[PDB]
Amino acid sequence: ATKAVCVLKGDGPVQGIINFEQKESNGPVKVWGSIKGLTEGLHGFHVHEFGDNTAGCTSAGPHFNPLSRKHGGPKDEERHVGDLGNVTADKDGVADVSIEDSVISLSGDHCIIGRTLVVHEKADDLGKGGNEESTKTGNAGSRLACGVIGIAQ
Repeated sequence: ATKAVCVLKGDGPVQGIINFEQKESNGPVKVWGSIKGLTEGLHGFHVHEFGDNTAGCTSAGPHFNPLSRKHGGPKDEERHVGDLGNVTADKDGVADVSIEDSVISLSGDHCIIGRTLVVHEKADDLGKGGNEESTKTGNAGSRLACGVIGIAQ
């Protein structure tokens, strides 16, 4: 017998079996196996297509809406005025011409209220781009930085 090898071959920490199984006992891999996995979807799907929906679950309405299937390209041209508006413009001449011939007058509300919703693509999407960075920078929304003294009103 010898005290030099009887430490490494006798003090052998085999009790660690009970401490391995203590971590698996309730199966935390079942409660936490969900929590790690929902974190893979919110970065691999919510940042790759949109988040298990793409244009609206899979169909959005008729079979695919004009925001995935590349119907034309811009979506708001081909199936707005190109082959949609042109059918009522030439068959009736009031459906499309009532918005076009009035656009000169309606510019008084389109350039005011439509500067939030029609121009949302740069006015509200960026939260700043058309309400403080463009058309509003000089005072018309920048009433804090360009309106310190309010003299425009």
